[PDB]
Amino acid sequence: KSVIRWCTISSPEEKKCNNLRDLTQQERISLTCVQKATYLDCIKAIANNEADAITLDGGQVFEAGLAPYKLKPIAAEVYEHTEGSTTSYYAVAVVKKGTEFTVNDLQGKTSCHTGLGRSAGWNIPIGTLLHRGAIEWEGIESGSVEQAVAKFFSASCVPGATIEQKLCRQCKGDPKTKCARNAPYSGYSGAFHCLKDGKGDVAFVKHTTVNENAPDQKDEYELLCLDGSRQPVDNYKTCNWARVAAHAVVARDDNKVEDIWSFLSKAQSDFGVDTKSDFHLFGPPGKKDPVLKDLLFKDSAIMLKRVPSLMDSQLYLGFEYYSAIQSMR
Ligand SMILES: [Fe+3]
Repeated sequence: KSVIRWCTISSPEEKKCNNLRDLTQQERISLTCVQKATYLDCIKAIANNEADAITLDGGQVFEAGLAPYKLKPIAAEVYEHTEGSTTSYYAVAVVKKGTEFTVNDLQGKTSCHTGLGRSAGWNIPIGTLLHRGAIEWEGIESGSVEQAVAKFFSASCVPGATIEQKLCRQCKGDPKTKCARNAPYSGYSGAFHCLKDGKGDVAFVKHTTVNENAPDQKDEYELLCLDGSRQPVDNYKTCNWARVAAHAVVARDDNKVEDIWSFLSKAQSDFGVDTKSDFHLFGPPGKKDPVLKDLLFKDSAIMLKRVPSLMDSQLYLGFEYYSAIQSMR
């Protein structure tokens, strides 16, 4: 009857979306999938009524909420929390055991990031190191944050970086695709593999990333904490760089939001973590090639929760994280 258009940003993603399309062809709200080059092309397409929805990291919810787009988060991913579940996660910095540098010794190291402008992979680590005085950046007029970061680290893999060569030097893949936002070393799992393969000394990822990727070998890794110590991977509640809002589905502020939520509400009922189907909407998490990870929704999401309609992107991210992204922008 009514169709919603999901906007995807990679070929494994479009494939996953088209599999869900085939499984919901008999539902009152059906699905079709369009694929774009980047999440930004998807924000443009949705604001242009060529697509209806996409899940975005908190840093990208920020951009989606800006004029001329003015898309709003309509549903948030929920992650497992010791006390039930939460719509937030922790940004951590993962290093290997037996290297011995602290957060104060990061100058000249190589680094692995989920993507330019993402919460855990960029906004939180780069924003924190500017605040601590480690990365010297004197405002946007002084040039880009990319330039300041490429001065700090000796080389990096930062998917989506465009000004600095050095920020794509450590990425794996074809020349044309190695530093793309859907490259091999992109996302939480991609940045973890960049560290595992020795292409970075530190990977800026989230609290579930080592479990999702090397659960057997997680004691070969540890976390770099803000107080200068190193703690085990499971000690992220006391060794994290920030708690950030969950990834969220964004949409135009118009009446299609109810069709999108009814579609999502039913799809996680049928294909959620307790599904009897072979199709999983969320993950499952576990070792597999990183380009197959966090497709449509993160592998670590366990449910979607409706966001109150009165929350826009600023209220969703919170005033403090919103002004932190505005000050690096
Ligand atoms: Fe994220």
